[PDB]
Amino acid sequence: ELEPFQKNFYIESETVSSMSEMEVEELRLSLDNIKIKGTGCPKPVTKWSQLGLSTDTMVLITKLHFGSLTPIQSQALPAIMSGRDVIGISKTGSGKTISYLLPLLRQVKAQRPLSKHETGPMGLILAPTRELALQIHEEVTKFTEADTSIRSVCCTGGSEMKKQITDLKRGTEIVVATPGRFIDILTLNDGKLLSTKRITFVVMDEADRLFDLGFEPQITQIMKTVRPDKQCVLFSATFPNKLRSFAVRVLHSPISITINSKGMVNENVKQKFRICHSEDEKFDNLVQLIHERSEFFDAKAIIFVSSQNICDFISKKLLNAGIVTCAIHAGKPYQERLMNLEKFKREKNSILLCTEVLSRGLNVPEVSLVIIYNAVKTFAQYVHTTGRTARGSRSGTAITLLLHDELSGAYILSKAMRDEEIKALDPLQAKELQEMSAKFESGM
Amino acid sequence: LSKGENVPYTFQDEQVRSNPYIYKNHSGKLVCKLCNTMHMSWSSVERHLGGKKHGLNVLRRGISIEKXXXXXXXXXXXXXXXXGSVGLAIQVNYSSEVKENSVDSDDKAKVPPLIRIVSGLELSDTKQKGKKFLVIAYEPFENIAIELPPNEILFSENNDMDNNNDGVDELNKKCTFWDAISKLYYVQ
Amino acid sequence: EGAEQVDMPYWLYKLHGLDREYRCE
RNA sequence: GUGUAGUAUCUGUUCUUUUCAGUGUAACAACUGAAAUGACCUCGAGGCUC
RNA sequence: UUACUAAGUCUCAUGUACUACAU
Repeated sequence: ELEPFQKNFYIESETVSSMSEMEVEELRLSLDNIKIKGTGCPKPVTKWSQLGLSTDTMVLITKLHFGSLTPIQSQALPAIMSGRDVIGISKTGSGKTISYLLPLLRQVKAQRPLSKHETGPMGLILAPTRELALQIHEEVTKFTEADTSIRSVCCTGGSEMKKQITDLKRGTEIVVATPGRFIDILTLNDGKLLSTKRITFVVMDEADRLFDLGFEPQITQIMKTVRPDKQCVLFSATFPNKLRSFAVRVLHSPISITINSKGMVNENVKQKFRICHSEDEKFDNLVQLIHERSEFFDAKAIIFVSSQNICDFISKKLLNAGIVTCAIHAGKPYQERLMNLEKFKREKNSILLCTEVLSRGLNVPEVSLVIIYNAVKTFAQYVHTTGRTARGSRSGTAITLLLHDELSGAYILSKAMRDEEIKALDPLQAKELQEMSAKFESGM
Repeated sequence: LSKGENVPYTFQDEQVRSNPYIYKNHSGKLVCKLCNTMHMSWSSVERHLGGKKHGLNVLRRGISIEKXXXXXXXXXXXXXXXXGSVGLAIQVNYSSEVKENSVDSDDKAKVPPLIRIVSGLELSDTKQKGKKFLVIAYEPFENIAIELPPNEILFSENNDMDNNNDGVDELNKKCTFWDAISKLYYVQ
Repeated sequence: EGAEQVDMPYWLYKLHGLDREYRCE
């Protein structure tokens, strides 16, 4: 008859809870393309203060972690603090450790102390190597140092067992261990020196490595002696089939968090840009682009603009210059939208001229060329506009006509383009891009 | 796995080797001359090299590779008393720029007089003994002594607050003063 | 005040017989 | 030039509950049982310690 | 001038032989 306990310690800050869904999508794209799976994921935070940690802890952390929250921290901290099981896929050095330590500290702190007959622990962190266990435990101590109500003992192989037994004699709220040693300690002396009965929180870090180094049997047996309503988080740089299979076995309604696994834009889309200095030059490029394309002759294009007034203007402009377009926007009667869409889907080598906001929902097949005439200002809009050309192997090209003053636009391009896409273009255009993006970035 | 290196046989009578250790004996097997261990494949050889065994033998092989004018001044003894017991105080006077005018070459000139407690167990004559002397010495002038029958007087207990400039000893810093401007040495 | 800065044979030693400290009298 | 079951032998790797008592052993090893918690002193060692 | 002795157990891999059994 299990003892009930609290796992959700998260109070969403007002500023975060005010965020809309579109805002949250955008924040995830900007944070190195965070991808989530699972139901009910809390919104990412962007500041240590949105987590409701005491001043002590705040001072301590800062001290402990210098600079901005990492993408993994932004998303994993509120999900774990909320008591959810979590799969966190991110590289070593992404700061993942505090992502689980803070919530673990909080959870263990809240539980009643160990009785005079209870060994502990309440929290268990498993690592595949002695070197990682020691590193994790060093972190832990930087927190248990201030607070004498909480101990951690590090239990690994390649190290005296008797030494660690002397520790565990005194009871311990937290254990950091390699799987073999832990199992060895559990079974030792009728399992009377270490109990699993009070473990409510298990973390497995570098989880892919645990299978690599043969620990499936040990970690599987450990999870079998742990209450199944425990909170469990699995952190790993990769997600091999073995881990995927293990998570299904040990987790409930997990939230998976993957940082920039793949590109925000399909890698088969060829992203390009041209930096211009007047609307006129932008228009000169747009025309050169439309003619040039013909020498490579389905093959259709879509010019995206930012407003209905711009769409009308550019439509007339392009007309006066011998180029006929199928123009579309929400200020036009639906009947003529349909006429233009059908004309576009009908006529060979047609050109659609469309507002960026209608891009996600356009009912047309993928195209060979997207010309973004007004650099978009969000990551979400960039994905929807460029995605109009995405088509696995048959993906075409998306090109942005950017103006010298469009700093945020350059920030988006610098974040969504592949490095090798920026290399193949003129090194001065490239250099301006990076300068534009850096200026925007320090602008905040 | 051999990386294209040629390991000559042991009997070929030794081109520099990467490791001048792993050889091939009269037979085809590979051996570590130090470790005297046989290895079937080059992979086993690399396990041997990456193993602690071979390393220990390497360290053992490295260990094998390494293998006075004498002028009596004037003292002024006087029975003192403070609180809570009784102590002695001596006032020793020195020359009045009479002879020290010929020697001023900063040769320990900055060094003040020094005192030490000597047991009479050792004397130039060695006749009688059994008491202590509070000897006081200065470079040019002659040494001076004062008999101390009482086993202990004025032997205080942490007078100052434990500051560590030993000078010569606890005795000197603890209870001496050197009026160098007037040439008067006080001791108590 | 004044602290200014500027600018292995585990089973082998048991087997050897050191499970029980021996003594020469 | 194959497959089923199974065996032996290298080498790599590593040191399993600090102690006590019994079995066991040539002595080990190994096996069998239990378990301190707290305080202090000098350079992991030490206590007619409580 | 260095007065002559080291591997063992476990674990998880590699090296190499082998024994019944079937095409």
